[PDB]
Order: sequence, then structure tokens, then C-alpha cells
Amino acid sequence: TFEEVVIALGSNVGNRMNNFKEALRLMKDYGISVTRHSCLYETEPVHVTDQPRFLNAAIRGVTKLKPHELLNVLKKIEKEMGRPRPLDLDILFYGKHKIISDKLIIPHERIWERPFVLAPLVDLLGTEDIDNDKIVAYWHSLSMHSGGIFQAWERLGGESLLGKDGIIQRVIPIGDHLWDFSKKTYVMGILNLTPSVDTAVSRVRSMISEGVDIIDIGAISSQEEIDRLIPVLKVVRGMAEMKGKLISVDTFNSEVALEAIRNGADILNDVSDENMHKVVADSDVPYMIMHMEICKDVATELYERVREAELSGIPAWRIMIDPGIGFSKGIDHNLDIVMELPKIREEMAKKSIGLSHAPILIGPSRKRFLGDICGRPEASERDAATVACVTAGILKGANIIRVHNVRDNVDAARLCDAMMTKR
Repeated sequence: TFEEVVIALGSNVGNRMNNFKEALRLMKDYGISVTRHSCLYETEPVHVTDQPRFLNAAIRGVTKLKPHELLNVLKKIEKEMGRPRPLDLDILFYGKHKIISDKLIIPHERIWERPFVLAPLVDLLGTEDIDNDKIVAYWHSLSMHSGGIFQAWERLGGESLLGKDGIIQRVIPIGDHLWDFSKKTYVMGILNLTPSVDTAVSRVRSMISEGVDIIDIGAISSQEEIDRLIPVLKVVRGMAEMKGKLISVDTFNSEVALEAIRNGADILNDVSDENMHKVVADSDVPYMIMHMEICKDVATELYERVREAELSGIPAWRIMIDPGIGFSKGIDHNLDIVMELPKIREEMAKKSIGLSHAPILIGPSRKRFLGDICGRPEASERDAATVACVTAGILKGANIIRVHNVRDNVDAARLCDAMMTKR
């Protein structure tokens, strides 16, 4: 009926991400249902060349098509996009057993010595979830030196391969650029619209001189919200000071999402509408999702929502995570999220290793819990507590911090990044 497959994607030709976007469409139409996307990888060349760097990924899906039928749809997509060849599609795994034909070694022995194949492969697999992931145990056993796919990766260098002096980098695509949200801590400054246009621009100008990276503009009724957001969105986007800076926008209203994307919003931050998945699917914008036994609860809660999002055509490689600090009505839960960020990632890794590597944004800034712990009932008096909390979260792995006081938190990010530099 349906056989589970894993296909690798590779491109260093044209708009590399357009090729991957196109391949994913033609895969759907020609009878391939993609259930899981890997993270995106940008691989350095291991020899001297003037060629562009490769973008490498992998997908996992169900298909009726037989091996030779499937291979021919991939060869078809390859030629059809080609009218040098833009896009490599390779079958990594078909069903449960090794296939051999004239040219069809599935899985080829090369995949256990290619980090740009193995890293994205690993992301499609959970470390536990054996209950619901029956086919994976077989893939593991097709490894040439045993210990599963996971130990093949480890043999190559595992996660040590990504980072400072890395062969290869996990990257998030934002329009025409690739951002490595793991290379340093990115600081997202809050610009709130209910505490006008001229104040907004001077706020932003100040955040930019304070060291900010990303501007979070957040504003309920579908038109009221368009009327407040879109004008300042337009202005902020045009600012000369905002060249090569990102803008996230905070909404749950698909119509605000669509209008914001159209008007220069780089990241869309949902907090929760089935129209939304569709808006974010047509677009090329990163999709940040917020969370609604704490580690396990947050992991699985998040996972369920990412599985939903992948299935509705939103790859995991442009999905970002906020565990939702300071929505929990209590101290102990908020401290856990910050201090147990690596544990949340293990719990995510159990269902999806890819999601375990997704960039994580924390927003502790002047939340009540800092107040209750430090005796700061005035929000504005909670900045020193916020620097401390943000320093903890970065040390426990956070990649983005959502802050009110840009300068003080930037000083903390710059220091955390110097401290965590391996030396």
C-alpha cells in the first residue's frame, strides 16, 4: 500500500532554497507524501573550488511508488527543474531492507562517512518513540558497523562537527539569506504599540545603537490590529538603520500574519486558527511556535504542534521554539524551563532529534516570577533579575532572548558568548 522512504536533498545551484521548495511541491504532485523535514545544512567544500557551498537536507515520507518508480520520479524532478543540474535527490532508505540494482544501492555505504547526509538523516529520527516508529529499528540495523545510525554520526564527530571551526552549519532560511542562530546569541528587542509612528522609529533607532539584532513588533480584533501594526511595520522596515536587521511580528490572526509578511515581517511569531498554517505555508518566513514531567509536557506538547505543521507543508528547518516562560501562573515552572533547557531538548530528541536542534527563544524579561523571587513588584525594576535569568538561559542553551532593556541584555549575551567559546 504505502512504503516509508527517506530522500536526501542537495543543491549549490541558483537560489538553492527555491530548488528545495520546488522539489517538495513536485514530490507531492508525483505521489510522495512528506511527513518529516530535516534541519537545513550548509556544508563547506573539503577541496579548493570556486563553486557555491551546498545546501543539504533530507525528508521522510510514505509512497505507493516502487523503488524504480520512485527513483524515476526523482530523476524526472531533476530533469524537469533543469529545464548544470540544480538539485540532487537520492533514496537513502526504502522500506525495511537493503535494495541492490544496476544503479540503486539503498542505503549506500557512503552515507555513514558524509556528515551532510548523516546530520540531516539523524534529524528525521526519534531516540525513543519505538512504540510509534516501528520502521526506524530496521534502518538502524542497516548501519555498516552496528550501534545504529546514531553511533555512525558519533563516529564521524556527531554535533562536534557543527560550530566554531565546523565543516557544516545548521541554518534557518529567511528570504534570500541563511542565518546560523547557533553561532552567537541573537537579541530581540520588544517594541510594544499600547503603552506614535515617530516614537516607534526613535525607539528602534535606540535598540539598534544598543546592539539589538531583531525587532519584535506586537499589538483584540482582526482590523484594529492591522491598523496599529502595518503602518509602523512599513516605517521600521524602510529605516536605513534597519538594513540587515530582522523584524518578528507577534500575532494569532492569520489575516494580520498575511498582511505583516506582505509588508516586510521576516519572522512570524504565533501564540496559541487553521487558516494560519496555510498563510505560513505559501510564505518563506520562519514560523516561531509558543508552548501552551514539565520538560516531557513542554517537549511532547511542542512536538505534536510541529508534526501538525510539517504535515500541512511547513518544514521543520524554518520552525523555531519558545517554551513560553512567564505564562505559567507560578515560580517553580518558569525556573525549570530556564535551568532544564537541555533536558527539554532530550525529551524533544525522543520524538524528533531535528526539533532538539531547532533554535530556542526565551522571553523572561520583567515577567512576574522575577518580581516574586527578587521583591520587584514594578516591572521596570526587574531588569537586573532579567539579565541574570537571560545569562542562565544562554548558559543552558537559549539562542534568542526577547528583552525590554536592549543594552543590558546585549552586554550579557556578548559575555555569555565569550564565556561559552571553547578556547
